[PDB]
Amino acid sequence: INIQEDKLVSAHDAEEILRFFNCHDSALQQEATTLLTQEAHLLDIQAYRAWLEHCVGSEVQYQVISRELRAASERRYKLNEAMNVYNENFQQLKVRVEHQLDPQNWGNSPKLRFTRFITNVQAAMDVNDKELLHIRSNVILHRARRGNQVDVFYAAREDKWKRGEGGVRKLVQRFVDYPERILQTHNLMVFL
Amino acid sequence: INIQEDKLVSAHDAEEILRFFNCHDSALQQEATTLLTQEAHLLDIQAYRAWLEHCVGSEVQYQVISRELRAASERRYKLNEAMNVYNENFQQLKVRVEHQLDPQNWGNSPKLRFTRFITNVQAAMDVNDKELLHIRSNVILHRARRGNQVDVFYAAREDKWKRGEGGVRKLVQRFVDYPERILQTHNLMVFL
Amino acid sequence: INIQEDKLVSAHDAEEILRFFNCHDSALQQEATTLLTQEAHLLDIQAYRAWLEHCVGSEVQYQVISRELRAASERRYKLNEAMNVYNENFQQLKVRVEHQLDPQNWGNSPKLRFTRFITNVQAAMDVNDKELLHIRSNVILHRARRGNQVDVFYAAREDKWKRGEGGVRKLVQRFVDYPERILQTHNLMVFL
Amino acid sequence: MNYNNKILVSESGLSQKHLIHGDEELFQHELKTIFARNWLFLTHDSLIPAPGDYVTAKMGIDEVIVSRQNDGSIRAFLNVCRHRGKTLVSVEAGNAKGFVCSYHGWGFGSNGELQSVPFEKDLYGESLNKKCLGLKEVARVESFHGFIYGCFDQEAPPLMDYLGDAAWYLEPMFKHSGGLELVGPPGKVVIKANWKAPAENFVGDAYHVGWTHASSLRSGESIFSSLAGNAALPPEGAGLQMTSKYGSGMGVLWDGYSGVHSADLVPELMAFGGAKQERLNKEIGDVRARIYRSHLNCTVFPNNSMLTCSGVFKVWNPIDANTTEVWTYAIVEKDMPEDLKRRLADSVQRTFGPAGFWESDDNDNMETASQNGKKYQSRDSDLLSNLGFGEDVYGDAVYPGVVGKSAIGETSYRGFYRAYQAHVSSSNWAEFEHASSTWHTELTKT
Amino acid sequence: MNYNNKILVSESGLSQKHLIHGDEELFQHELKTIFARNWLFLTHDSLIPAPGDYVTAKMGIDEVIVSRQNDGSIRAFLNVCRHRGKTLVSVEAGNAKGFVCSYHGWGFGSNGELQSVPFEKDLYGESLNKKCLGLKEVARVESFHGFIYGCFDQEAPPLMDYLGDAAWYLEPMFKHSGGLELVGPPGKVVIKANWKAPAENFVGDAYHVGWTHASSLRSGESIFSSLAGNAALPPEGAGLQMTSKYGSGMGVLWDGYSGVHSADLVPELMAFGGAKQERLNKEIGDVRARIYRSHLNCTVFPNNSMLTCSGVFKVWNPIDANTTEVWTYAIVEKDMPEDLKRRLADSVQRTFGPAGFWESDDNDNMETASQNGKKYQSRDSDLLSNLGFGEDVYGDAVYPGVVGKSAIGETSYRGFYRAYQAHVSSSNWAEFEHASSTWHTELTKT
Amino acid sequence: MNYNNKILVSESGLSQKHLIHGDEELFQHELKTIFARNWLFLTHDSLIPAPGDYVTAKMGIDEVIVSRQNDGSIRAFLNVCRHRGKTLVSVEAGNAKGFVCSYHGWGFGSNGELQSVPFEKDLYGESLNKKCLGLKEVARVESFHGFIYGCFDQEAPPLMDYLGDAAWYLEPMFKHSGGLELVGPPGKVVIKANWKAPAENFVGDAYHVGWTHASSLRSGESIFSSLAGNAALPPEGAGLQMTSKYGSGMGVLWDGYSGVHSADLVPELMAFGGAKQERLNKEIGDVRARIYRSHLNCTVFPNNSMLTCSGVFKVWNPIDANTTEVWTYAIVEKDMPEDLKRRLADSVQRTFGPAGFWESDDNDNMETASQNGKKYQSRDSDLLSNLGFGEDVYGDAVYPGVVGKSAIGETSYRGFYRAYQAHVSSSNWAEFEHASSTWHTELTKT
Ligand SMILES: c1ccc2c(c1)ccc1ccccc12
Ligand SMILES: c1ccc2c(c1)ccc1ccccc12
Ligand SMILES: c1ccc2c(c1)ccc1ccccc12
Ligand code: FES
Ligand code: FES
Ligand code: FES
Ligand SMILES: [Fe+3]
Ligand SMILES: [Fe+3]
Ligand SMILES: [Fe+3]
Repeated sequence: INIQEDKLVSAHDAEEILRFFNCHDSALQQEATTLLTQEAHLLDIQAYRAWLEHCVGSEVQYQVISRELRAASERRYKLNEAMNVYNENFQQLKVRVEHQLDPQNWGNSPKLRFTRFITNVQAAMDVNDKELLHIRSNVILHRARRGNQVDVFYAAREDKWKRGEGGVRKLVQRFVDYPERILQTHNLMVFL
Repeated sequence: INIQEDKLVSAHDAEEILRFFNCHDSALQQEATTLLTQEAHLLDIQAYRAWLEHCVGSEVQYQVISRELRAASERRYKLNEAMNVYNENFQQLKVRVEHQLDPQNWGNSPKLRFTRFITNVQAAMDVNDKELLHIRSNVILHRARRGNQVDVFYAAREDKWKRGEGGVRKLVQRFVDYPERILQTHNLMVFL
Repeated sequence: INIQEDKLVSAHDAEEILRFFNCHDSALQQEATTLLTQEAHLLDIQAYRAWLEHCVGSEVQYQVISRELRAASERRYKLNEAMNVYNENFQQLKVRVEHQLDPQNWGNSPKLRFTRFITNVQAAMDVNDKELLHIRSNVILHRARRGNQVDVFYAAREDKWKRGEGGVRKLVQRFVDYPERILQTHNLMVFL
Repeated sequence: MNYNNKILVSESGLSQKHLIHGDEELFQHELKTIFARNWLFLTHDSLIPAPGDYVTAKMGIDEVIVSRQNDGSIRAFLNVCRHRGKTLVSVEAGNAKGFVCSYHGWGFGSNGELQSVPFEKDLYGESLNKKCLGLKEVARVESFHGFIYGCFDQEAPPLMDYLGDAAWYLEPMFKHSGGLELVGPPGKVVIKANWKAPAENFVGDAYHVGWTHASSLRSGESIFSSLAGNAALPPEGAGLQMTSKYGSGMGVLWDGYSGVHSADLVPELMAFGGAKQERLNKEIGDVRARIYRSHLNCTVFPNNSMLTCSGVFKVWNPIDANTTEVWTYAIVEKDMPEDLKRRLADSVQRTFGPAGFWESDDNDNMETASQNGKKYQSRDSDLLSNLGFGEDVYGDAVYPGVVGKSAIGETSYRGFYRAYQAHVSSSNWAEFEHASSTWHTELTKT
Repeated sequence: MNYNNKILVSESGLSQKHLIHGDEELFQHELKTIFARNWLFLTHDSLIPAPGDYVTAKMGIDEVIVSRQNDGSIRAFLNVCRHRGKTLVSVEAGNAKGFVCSYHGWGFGSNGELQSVPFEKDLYGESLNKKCLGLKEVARVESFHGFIYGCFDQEAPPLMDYLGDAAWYLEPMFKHSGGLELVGPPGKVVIKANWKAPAENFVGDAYHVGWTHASSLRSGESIFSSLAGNAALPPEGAGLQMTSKYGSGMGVLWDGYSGVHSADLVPELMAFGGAKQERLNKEIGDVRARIYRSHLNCTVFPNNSMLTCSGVFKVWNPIDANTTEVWTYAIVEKDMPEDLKRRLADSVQRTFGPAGFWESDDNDNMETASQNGKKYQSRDSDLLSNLGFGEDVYGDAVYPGVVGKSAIGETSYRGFYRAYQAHVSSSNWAEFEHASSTWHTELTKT
Repeated sequence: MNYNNKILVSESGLSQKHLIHGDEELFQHELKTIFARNWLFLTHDSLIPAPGDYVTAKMGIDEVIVSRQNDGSIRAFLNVCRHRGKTLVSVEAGNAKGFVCSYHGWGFGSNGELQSVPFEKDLYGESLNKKCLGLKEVARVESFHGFIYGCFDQEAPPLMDYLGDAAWYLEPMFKHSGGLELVGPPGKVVIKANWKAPAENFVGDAYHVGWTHASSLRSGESIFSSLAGNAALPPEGAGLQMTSKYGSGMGVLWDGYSGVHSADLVPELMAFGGAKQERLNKEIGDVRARIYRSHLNCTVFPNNSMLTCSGVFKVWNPIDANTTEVWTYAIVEKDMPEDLKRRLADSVQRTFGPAGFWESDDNDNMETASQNGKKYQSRDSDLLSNLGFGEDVYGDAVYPGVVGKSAIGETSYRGFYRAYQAHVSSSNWAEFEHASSTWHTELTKT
C-alpha cells in the first residue's frame, strides 16, 4: 500500500498487511485457526492456569493500548500517544490469573459467563525468524454476570506465536489497539 | 485439566475440552463447518420445515437451560440448579415450527429478519460410538423486527450429530447453557 | 425447498440456497474465505484506494437495500418495495472513497476505528458462467469514534466475484438486504 | 398530577386512562401506594425448606433476602448493608447462617442481626450499637399453603383476608389437593410493558385467547384447541369470572385440567385430576371438587398471576412504566408422580417460559398497549373494560365474590382497577378501607 | 419553566436559548404547542393512489394510519385500538378494507368505524355503542398538489393559508411543472439531534454549505462544487432568502436545477429543467419559470424539509429532545422519463439518504449542537441568528414574504423561531394570531 | 426537594441519606452547587507544556478546552461555538493557534477570541461585534505545583486556600520532592456509580482495603499484603486521617512508599523514596520528610482523587446520578529515572486503570451502593460514617486539620459530607462560608 495515496492508512497497518498478502500457506491458516479456537475455549471455561501452561510463552508480552484522540492533521504535539491497559510479562499474567482464582475474589461469585467469537484468521511465517508465526485475528468477547450485566468487547489482535516446551506453539506477543477510547463495559478485565 | 488446581473450571467443561485436544481431524472440522453453515442458512431464511427435514434427527434432544445464580462456595443447597428454556423432542420442535408457519401468527407480520454468525467450530468423533460426531460451535444470532426492535443472542453449543436417512448427518443433541440469566431480548423464541 | 410448504421462505432465498447445497468444493470455500478476509482487512485499516484497486471490479454493482415493512398476507399493494441505501457503480464508489480521503472531511478527525467479523462463508461457481464465483458471507461491522460512539452493523452479503486484471478475483456484485428497517447507528456510511 | 382527585379509573371500573400504562410519575407513585402497601409474592416453602436456605426476591423495585430461620419461620430483609448501602447478596439462592458484606466485611445473621464487625473492639470499641443496625426487615411475611408473601406495611390485612373471596376458589387446588410445590428456578425475561398489562390479562382476559393465541391453540392441540382463530365460542355455562374487595380476581373454565399442555400430556393429566376430583367430592362437595380440576386464570393483586392446572406461576416485577421483569415458575401437585412433575414443569416453560410459544403471542399486545400510554394523543384516552357490566352479582349462594356467570367478560378487570384506584388515591390502609366500603355495590350497578 | 413568560427566542428572532435543543420539559411542551397544533407531513397521493391503500406515519410522537377512502378522499386515524389500546397496524404500507386488532380481534374499517366485534351478540348483546368507538380521527387532512398533511387541531388555518408567502415559491415546481411524485419507501435513520437542528438547517442555512460539505462538494463535482472549503462565495444576486407568518421559509439559489447531483446527472437535468422553463415563461412569467428551476432549501414548519431540484424530501420525526427519526424520500417531476426518475431517486438517497455522503457531513454539527443544549453552562447561552438583520424587506413587488435579497443569511431562521416562540407561549391558534399580528414588522426592524 | 431545609447529611457528618447516590433532581442541583462552584481538575503542565498545546477536559458535565497561551499562562474555555453551539474541538489533545468550527467555519484563537468569520465583510459588513463573541471563559484557572484546576465561580477562594489543611500534607510530595509530572493519556472507563461513591472511598476509606481488596493484596504481594482478608490490622500509630474546611481530606499510611505496586517495584521504590527522605529531613524536618514517602489516599473536593506513592490520579467525571466517567492518570516524580517512570506508569494502570485488578475489586461495591440509592425502601435510609467520632482533634501541634490519629476511620467522610451539605444548602460562596464558620467544632463534638 502507498500511504501517501491511501491517506487514512498508518505505516504500521500497511506493514502488517504486506505480511499476509505475500506467501499464503493454506495449512498454516488452518493450524492458526485451531490454536486460536483452543485458546478461546480454555479462556471461555475460565481454565486460566491451563491457558498459561498450554498457550502462553515464558517470554510473552501481552499488550492492549488505548490511544489518545488526536487531530488527523496533527504534527506538532509529541507526547505519549497511548497508555497500556495491559502490558504484561508472564509473571504479571500469572498475578492476574491468581487474582481470578482467589476464593476471596468476591466479584467472581456468582461465576461469570464468557463466550468468545474468533474470526478473520490470517497466518504467515516470519521471513527472518523461520520459527516465528505471525497470526492476526479478530475477537468478539461477551461477558455476562449478575443477572443483567452484559459487556461486549470487539478487537483485532496482532500475535506472534512460537514453538516452546514439547514443541507446543505458544503466544509470545499479543498486541491490541483497543478501538473504543472510552470503555462502556465497566472495565477491560477480560483477556482479549 | 486439573479442576482442583484450575479452581473456576467445572467438571463438565473439563471433560468437553478433553474431547477436542486429543485427535484433531482437519477434514472433520471442515465437514462440521459446512454442516453448521448450511443449518444456519436454512434457519436464517426461515426454512423451518427444511431445517427439520435436512438437519434434525428423529431422536433429537434440543435443550437450552438457564442456571440459577448460586455462590461459588455453595455446597449445601441442592435443589434444581436449572430450568429448561427448551428441552424438545422432534415432535415438540415440529409444534414450534408449525407455530412459526401459522398464518395467524400475528407476530410474524411483517416478516422477521434473522442473521446468524457461527464461529469457533470444533469436531471430534465419539470414541465408543464411531458414528457419533461431537461438534462445538458458538453463535451470535441477530433478530430484527418491526422497524426498531433488535435482539442479539450469544451462546456456545454442544452438539452431537449422526448419519440418518440417505446418509445425511443430522442433529441428535444440542445443549446450550444460556450465558445471560435475565434475558434482555423480550423472549428466547429463536433456534440457537 | 418447496416454498408452498415452507411458507415463510421467499423465492429468492430458496434459489440462493439451491446454489450451495449442490456442488461443494472445499478448496473454493477456502479461496473465498481468504478473499473476504483480505478485503475486510483492507477496509478495516481504511485502505479504501487499495480496496478499489485490489478488490473491486470495473463493472461492479454495489447494492444495499432497505425493504418497506408490508403484511405477510399482502397481495394488492404493488409499489416500490425497497429503496437503495447504496446502488453504486465503480465511479460512484470512487466518489465515496475520495470523500473519505478528503482532508476537509471533518467527521474523519479523530480517525475512526473499524473492526469487521466475516463468517458463514459459502462459495459456488456459476453453472452457466464458469468464471463467475458466487460467494455468500455474513458480516458484523463495529465502528467506533469520538470517545463513546459505537455502532454495530449486521448483514448477509450475496456476492459475485470474477477474475480481472492480473487474474485477480474482484467483486462484480454485492447485494445486501439490510435487516433493520430503521437504522440506530446514526447512518449507514460503512462499506458492508 | 393530584392523585387524590384525578379520575384514573372511572366509576365501576368501566374504563381507565391510557396514561396509567405509561406515566413515570404515576409509576413512582405506585411504588408507594401499590407496592409498599400490598402483599407481594416472595417464594415457596419448597424453595427454602431447610434452616439457612434463602432466596432473593423483588418487592416492587426493592430486593429482599428471604430466609428460613432455625425455628422454621421465614423472615425477609432488604438486601442492603446497614453501613454504606452495598447490596449484600449477589446470588439468587443458597444456604447460609449469615451474609457478609464484600465492602467492609460486616456480617449479618440469617435473622437480620448485625453479628460481627471486623476489628470492632479496636475500631469502634463499645460505641457501635449493633442491636440498632440489623437489616431493614419486611414488616409482614405470611403463607398461603406454602406460598410466601411479604408486605412492607404493618397495617395491611392478614394475607388470608386480603385474598378475600378469591381464596375460596384457590383452596381446592392449593389446600385440598394435598398441596402444591413450586418448581424452580424461574425463567427471567424483561419485556417492554407496564406490569399492569400482563396483570390485567391474567386476572380477567379470556376474550383474547382465541385470537391472540390462534397459532398456539392450532399448533399444540391442547384441550382448548377449539377456540383457535375465534372458530368457536365456549358453550354457555363453560365458566365464570370473579373479583374481590382487595383486587384479586380470576376466570374459571370448567373442567380444563390439562390447560395449555399439548396432547402429549392431556390423557395423563385428565386421568390424574379426575381421579382426585372423585376423592374430593366426598370431602369438599361436588362444586368445589370440580373447581379443583378447573382452569383458573388468576391475579393475586397487584402483580402475581397464575394458571392453575396449566401450572403457570408468574411475577410481573416492575422496573419502570414500560419495563417489567417476568419471573416464571411451574406449580405442581405434591402427590403427582415425580416423572409427571418433571414433564409438567418443562411444559409450563415450553408454553409460558422465556421461549414459551404461547407467551410470545402476547408480547406485542402488552408492549404496544403499554407504550401507547406515553403517546400524546392517547394519554387522556379511555381503555374500555365494560364487557358484562350490569350482569355481575354479589353474594351468590354457590360462588362468592363479585361474579359474572359467563366464561368471557371483563368483571375481573373492573374489580382489579377499582382496587387500584382506591389505593392510588389513598395515603394508608384506613383510607383504602373507607374508599372501598361499597366496593361490591359499585361493581354490580347497571 | 413558565412558557407564557420565558424569553426562549429574543425579539426579531435574533437569538435563541441553547436549552431549546436539550430541555425535555420543553420537548413535552412542544408536543402540545407545536406538534398537536400545526400541519405535519403524512404522505403523497403517489404512495396511496387507490382505494384501500394505506401507510403509517408519525405526527409528533403519535402514529397514524393514513387511508385512501372509496370516495377518493384521504382520512387519517390514530394507530391505536379503541378497546385496550394495542397498536392496530404493524406494517408501513399496504392495501386493505379494514384493520383487525391482534389482541381481541376488533375490526375497524378503512374509514375508522368499528365494524365488527368478535361474538358481539353473545358477549355484548345490544349494549356496545360501536358508533362511538371509531378510531380517533385526525381532525384535518389537506393536500398541497398531492402532498398530504394532517393537523390534530380543528382550529388551524387551511393548509394553503398556513404556507403563507412560501406557497408562491413552491408552486412553480409543485403545481406548474405538471406535478411531482414522491418515490418511496423512505430511508429511516435515528440521529441524536433535536428535530429543530435539521429543521433550522434546511430552512435557512446556506452559510454552512461550503465548509460543512467541503468534502462532498469537492468529491461529487455537483453544480455547486465551486463552494468547496469556502473557496468561493456565490456571486451577488445568486439568490435570496424568505420567511412567512406561520414559520415556513426557504432559500432560493438561482438556476441550480441539478442541485447536489453528481456530474453523471448534471447535463440531463440542466437540459430537462431549461426546456420546461422555456415553456413556463409563457404561462407563469419569466421570474416564476426561473424559480421552478432554482434550488429551494425549504422547511414547511415545523418539521418537514426539502431541497427542490435535488429532489430531497425529509421528515424530522421527534422522539425526545436529543433524538430524531429522519425519513428521506425522493421527489420527482411526473413527466420526467421513468429511467431519469429512477436515477434521480437513487441519487437523492446516495447524497442525503441513510448512507448519504452529504447528509453524513451534517451529523456531528446537528448532534453536538443539540446535545450541548443539555450542558449546564450552555443552557442559558444564546444561539445567534442575526446575519442579515436590518436588511430584510416585506411586501416586495416581485418576491413575497419577509425577504433577504442575498443568497446567504439568517432571515429564514428568524422567521422560523419567531413562529416557534409565538406557539410555545400560546394556548391556542387565537393566541398565536394575537402574538403574530405584527410578525413582519418585528422581522424587518433595524 | 427543598435543599435549604432538607437534612441530607446529619450533624457532624455522621450519616447521609442514601438517596444522595441516586436522586437525579439532586444530581442536577449538584451541577449548580457543587460543580459550577468548586475547583475541578483540568490537566498538568506536563501535558500542555508549550505555547499552543491544548487538551479537552470535563468540568462537571461541561467540556472545556484548556490551552497554553503565548505568555505561558493557561486559559480554559467552553468547548462550544458562539454561533449555533456546535462542539468546537473533537480531539483530546493537540497543538494549535486556534480552533475552527466545522459548521460555518468561525475561527477562534487559543485565547478564546473570535478571530475570523468566513466572508465577514460580504455577509456581516461591520455589524458583527467579534469582541463580544469570544468563547465562554472559565473564570478561574490556578496551579498547585503544576496541577491545573478550574472554577466557573469568580467568587471562589484561591485554590491554595481551598485546599486548606490538606495542602500541608500534599506539599512534601507535590513541592519538596522536586515536583511531579502527570503521565498521560489517561485511561477512560464508564462505571454505573454516583461520583460520590469513589470520591468518598478515596478520601477516607482504609477500612475496606483488607476485605474488598483481599484478592489483589494476596495476588500482587505489594507492601500492604499483610492486610489480605482482614488477616491483620495495621499496628497502632500506622497512620492518621484528616479533613478540612472546604471538604478535601486524606488518609496517611506511614512509610508505604511502594504503595500498591507489586514486588517487582518494591525494592527500587523503597530505595528511591528513602534516599530522598534522607535529603528532605534537613530541608523540611523529619515529620514532613516522612509524610513525603507515606501513602496518601486523598480526595481534592469534590471529584479529584489520588494515591500518592502508588501514583494513581483520578477524576470522577459526573454523567448522571448512577453514571460516572473515570479518568486515570499516573503521577511520577520528575527526578526519577525515565525507565522507572515508565514502569511506574504501567503499574498504576495495571492496578487501577481500565483493566486495573485492584480497581475491579471496587466495581460492585460502588455500583450497587449507588444504585440502591434509587430503590424505594432505601432512599430515606441512613448511610453511616460514625467510625472514630468523638476522637478527632483540631489544631494539633504537629498535624493540621481535623485529625483522627488512627489509620482506619471515617474522619474524612465526615469532613467531605459536611462541606457537601453546606454547599447544597447554599446559593453562593458567602452562604457556604456562613454555614461553615464552626466547621471544625461540628466535626470534633463527642
Ligand atoms: C391469560 C393467559 C391464558 C389464559 C387466560 C388468561 C385466560 C383463559 C385461558 C384459557 C385457556 C388457556 C389460557 C387462558
Ligand atoms: C440544507 C442542505 C443543503 C443545502 C442547504 C440547506 C442550503 C443551500 C444549499 C445549496 C446547495 C446545496 C445544498 C444546500
Ligand atoms: C482507596 C483506594 C486505595 C486505598 C485507600 C483508599 C486507602 C488506603 C489504602 C492503603 C493501601 C492501598 C490502597 C489504599
Ligand atoms: S457497605 Fe457493607 S460493610 Fe460497609
Ligand atoms: S386491544 Fe384491540 S381488540 Fe382489544
Ligand atoms: S455553529 Fe460554529 S460556525 Fe456556526
Ligand atoms: Fe395471552
Ligand atoms: Fe448540510
Ligand atoms: Fe478500593
